[PDB]
Amino acid sequence: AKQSMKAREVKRVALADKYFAKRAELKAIISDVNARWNAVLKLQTLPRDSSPSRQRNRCRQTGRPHGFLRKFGLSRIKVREAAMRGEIPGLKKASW
Amino acid sequence: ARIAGINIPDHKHAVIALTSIYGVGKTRSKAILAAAGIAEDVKISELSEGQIDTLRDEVAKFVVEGDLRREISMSIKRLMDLGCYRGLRHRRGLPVRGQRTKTNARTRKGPRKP
Amino acid sequence: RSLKKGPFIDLHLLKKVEKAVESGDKKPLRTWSRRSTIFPNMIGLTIAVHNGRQHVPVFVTDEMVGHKLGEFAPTRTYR
Amino acid sequence: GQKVHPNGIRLGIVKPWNSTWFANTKEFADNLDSDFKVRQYLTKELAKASVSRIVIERPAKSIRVTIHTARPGIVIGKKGEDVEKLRKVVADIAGVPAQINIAEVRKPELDAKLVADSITSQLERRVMFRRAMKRAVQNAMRLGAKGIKVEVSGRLGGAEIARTEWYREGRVPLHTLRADIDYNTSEAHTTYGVIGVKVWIFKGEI
Amino acid sequence: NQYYGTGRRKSSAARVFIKPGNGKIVINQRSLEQYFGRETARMVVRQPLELVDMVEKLDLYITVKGGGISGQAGAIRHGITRALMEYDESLRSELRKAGFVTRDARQVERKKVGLRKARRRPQFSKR
Amino acid sequence: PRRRVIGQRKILPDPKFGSELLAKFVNILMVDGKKSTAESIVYSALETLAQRSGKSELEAFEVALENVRPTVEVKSRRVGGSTYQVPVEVRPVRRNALAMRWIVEAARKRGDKSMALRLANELSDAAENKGTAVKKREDVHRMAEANKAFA
Amino acid sequence: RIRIRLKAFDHRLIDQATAEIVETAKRTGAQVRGPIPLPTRKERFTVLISPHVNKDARDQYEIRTHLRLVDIVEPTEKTVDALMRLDLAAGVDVQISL
RNA sequence: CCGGCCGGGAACUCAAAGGAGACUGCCAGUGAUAAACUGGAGGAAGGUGGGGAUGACGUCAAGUCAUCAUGGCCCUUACGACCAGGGCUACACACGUGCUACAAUGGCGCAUACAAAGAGAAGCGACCUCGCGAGAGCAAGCGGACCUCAUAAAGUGCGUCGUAGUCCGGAUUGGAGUCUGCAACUCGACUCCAUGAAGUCGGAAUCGCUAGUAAUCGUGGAUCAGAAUGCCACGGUGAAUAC
Repeated sequence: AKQSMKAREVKRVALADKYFAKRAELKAIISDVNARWNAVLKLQTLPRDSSPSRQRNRCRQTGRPHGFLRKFGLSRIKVREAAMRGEIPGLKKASW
Repeated sequence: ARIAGINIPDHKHAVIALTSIYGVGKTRSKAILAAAGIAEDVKISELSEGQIDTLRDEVAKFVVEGDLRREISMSIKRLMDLGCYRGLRHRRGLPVRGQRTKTNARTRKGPRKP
Repeated sequence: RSLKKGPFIDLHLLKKVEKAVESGDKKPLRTWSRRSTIFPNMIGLTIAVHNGRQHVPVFVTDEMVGHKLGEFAPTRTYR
Repeated sequence: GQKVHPNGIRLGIVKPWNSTWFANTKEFADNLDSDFKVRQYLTKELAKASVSRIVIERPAKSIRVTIHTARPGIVIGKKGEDVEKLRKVVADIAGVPAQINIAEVRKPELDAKLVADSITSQLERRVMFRRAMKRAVQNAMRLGAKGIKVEVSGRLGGAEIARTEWYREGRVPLHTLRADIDYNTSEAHTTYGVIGVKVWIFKGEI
Repeated sequence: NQYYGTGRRKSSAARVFIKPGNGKIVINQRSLEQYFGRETARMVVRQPLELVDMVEKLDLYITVKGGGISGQAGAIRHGITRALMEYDESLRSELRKAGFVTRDARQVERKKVGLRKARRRPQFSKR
Repeated sequence: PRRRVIGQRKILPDPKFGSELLAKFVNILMVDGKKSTAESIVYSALETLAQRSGKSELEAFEVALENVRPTVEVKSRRVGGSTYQVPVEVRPVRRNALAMRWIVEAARKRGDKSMALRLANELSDAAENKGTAVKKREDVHRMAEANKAFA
Repeated sequence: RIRIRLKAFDHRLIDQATAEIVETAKRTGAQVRGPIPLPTRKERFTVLISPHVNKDARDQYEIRTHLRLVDIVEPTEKTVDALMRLDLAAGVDVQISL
């Protein structure tokens, strides 16, 4: 789904684990009941795609944004296709 | 029974007849009767006069009828004279708090025209 | 509303407001940053706020202060 | 559009899974996508080799890919340089130390992947479809094969409307769940577009 | 001595123990009128004991879990009738005839796709 | 009912009086699957009915319900391309089923305080057959009496 | 003492594997409790089956994870030497935590 | 230490694997002595036991070129790409599907009982302290029949309200906040105080349901940083009626 969008997604992940989880430290530790200075609330001139709330969780194969399933990492369409062929282990039809 | 204004409520439990005062609901009324040391389920009949003006003395400590109506009106006028979104929105007569006007804005907008 | 800790403005708008009050209110400011809570030092400036297509000038009065910028720049034109 | 995939409704009954690793939720998607990459690669790079199945299993941080193919000699080659090349690149893809095996599919005209790939190859060599289908049904019924149905579809012979024209011989009991129905499907990218080839092969009743 | 019945009913399970004795009923270390005997139809745990009577016949220590009020109660009824192997297969003529040894195998039907609940189909517009 | 002739399921009798008749009456009264509430209403209302009339419980109920049972009812045919309202004889199970439905419905119509008073006053108004459910029975019997010409 | 907790998607495969670990352990060492079964986790997935509109057509699927617990009591050196490097299972996750 | 709490017991619930079981098998009657039907016994279940999965050849040149793949056509300093702000949330209106109501079979306050199914590591997050509350602080335990989400609610027992637009109903609006997130103005969710519309059972018409069903009551999950009255599941109470 539009190559550009998948490339954009990889950009957001790479910035997400470059800056944040290392300087997202700020928003967890210094924005707190400690002193204060306005400074670390203004030290969010980090490139806005380091934010991990900007990944979409696209389908791993087709990049489809909607219908994602976090367990399999795929959209519902590729979950069904692969589920029926037998590449998803353990998964089968359900009836109860 | 003429408490907090021209408000005269009576023949009803004191937690609920106090709710007739514009600016006290159930919570604030429990606060008035607890602060004045009055049981919650006595009427205004069967309640003494010194007891009544202890309720007057307690209801005087919150912003009620006139002061509250002009405080609310003052807030809305400040918004409509700012010309913010909440003021233009408040001014046209359309829902303020980001609700749906495509359909079902009907309290705020009034019964349907043609 | 929001935020027990700090209000919000962008750092570029912080610097443009500091330089705007230091060297006097000369010109309206191009601001895209509608995210931004009006500060009391911003009183008297003319800050044009982007409404999707146009920067509309907002003259800051004293009672603008507990508000975002974009409240004074409507985005949809309804007739 | 209305029939269930006849492999998927038999997954616990008679048919096995082509992936037989266990994994928790942390690495289920990663193992699964790594399987898409090794089947994608290993399907593209053995297009001439007539490959039927590729079965992945992961015993303790190592992949074990089994290539069910009809021509094992062309997969292995003159002393098996091609196999060690393939496990080198599968070890590159999956990131684990790779093993690789080759299972010889004898009777290749009873395997639906090989039949659909056959008919697809013939359709993209511009032969008429009735020969491809009809020959496939005849030579598949010739060796065992208690039933077979083939079904091509879509703009057949370069038309401007799309037909199907399926054939079948013998018994293909598709609602019976203990039926060993070997079903598979290919696509023929011709100069008129895609032609879909499905083939069901009924082998036995349990 | 000590006589057991398994006795389940819509997601309940009532262990029913019987010794011969008085007419007391002990359910989860609690009396009958205190467990659900403040509520609807405590009679149904007493229905198997009106086919030949319990007046001072047998003390029963019962322990039920899972289910609701009526589920637990029906589970105890089935549990006592399964636990009337105290007397022989005599009782299970007449106890069969009241419809008490039947495990009532009505369970909640599953919700099905495209239906709001088990059979209530969502309403369909014009035609 | 197109094909399937049916059985019927057996209701448990009333836990105070052992009456399956009155058990079906608390099922007719019950709303939203709340049976405890409905049997509380029936026990209160029939208890004040037994106290008021002084007879007994379920013979005061059986008299008050005996005055509202329909004899025959109208029923549509659509046989000869016409709408006929033929009179037809009511089956006994349907007879007292209609009796209870009319008592309960008329008791929901009344304007007293509690449901036990609405239904106790409705059964008391049906004991000397002057209530609303008896007007429903006389209405049904005027329809089947006017249209007697179809049998 | 030594709990070995096995998980797999196929119940024939897990009770084969745990039968092998039981007879291995109590053959070499001693005091194996037994394959206690520990409820199956059924994870259900309800996907839309069509590539466009059509909500009401859905496909329901499940993955059943089976556990077994063994709980070998005696810490013989022979049973921990003989218990390692001997699984011959492919779709089983073992946990050999003490 | 009165709590399965401990030693212990493996009976029981239960867990999960393997078996048995239900086939008109037996009996009576009716029937071409046939198929079968009606009734009866035994049995947990009786006649495809209940439910699901399973959807024939084809129909609608039905839906999807926007999941993907793809023939041809078309743009290829642009119909491609990057960015910020906006919009998809607009509102004289009309329709669909739902939720909450109009109350006393109820509202509110106090006490108290009984579930099933699930999810959880960049996660679920006890206990304890602070806050009226949403929540905050320190922080165990748990990759999990062990810990957490997590108190089921209708129910029941007391008291009150008393047929009032009312102690119904909660929309709307003002103020004060909490959390998530670079960021809640357009345009979140939740909390507290205040406000307290419309609505008193719905015109023509129309819909769903045959038994653990409808109705009604809660709980969970997927997507998800945060956002469900929707969707998918789970149990509690539990009908009426079918000539």
